[PDB]
Amino acid sequence: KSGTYWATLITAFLKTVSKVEELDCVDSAVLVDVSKIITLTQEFRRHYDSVYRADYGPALKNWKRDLSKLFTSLFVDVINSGRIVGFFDVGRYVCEEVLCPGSWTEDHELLNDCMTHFFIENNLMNHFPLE
Amino acid sequence: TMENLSRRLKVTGDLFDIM
Repeated sequence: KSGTYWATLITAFLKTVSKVEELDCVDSAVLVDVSKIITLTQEFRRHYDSVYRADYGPALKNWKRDLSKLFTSLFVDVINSGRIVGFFDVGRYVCEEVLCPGSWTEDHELLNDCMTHFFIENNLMNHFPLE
Repeated sequence: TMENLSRRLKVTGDLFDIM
């Protein structure tokens, strides 16, 4: 869909997982997709924990300066729904574990822009059918 | 390393579409 729609969706998703008190009104379609994405990322994390012992914590301590490297590398050889869900799960992790929940700070905006630019630049909406 | 996490996420993403 629309590039603006996805920019809107990403921000909405990040604000929701960040537990931002202030509700930034969005269409019902956007909320529905935010819901679907949160559920997916939790299923994804469930698989990650079954296969690996490590948390994302260690590698994401320098996220503000390496997150982009991680996203490029995540899609270096191919793009599929599963890696895209992992993409959002990395985002959910940062908002839930690293950053503080309940406030939308400059670091959040940094995360938001990083994810939004990479998503759109790499045509990820083309391989991410929320059906 | 961020590179290791990257391999683990790809492994999980690839196995996600399956399992």
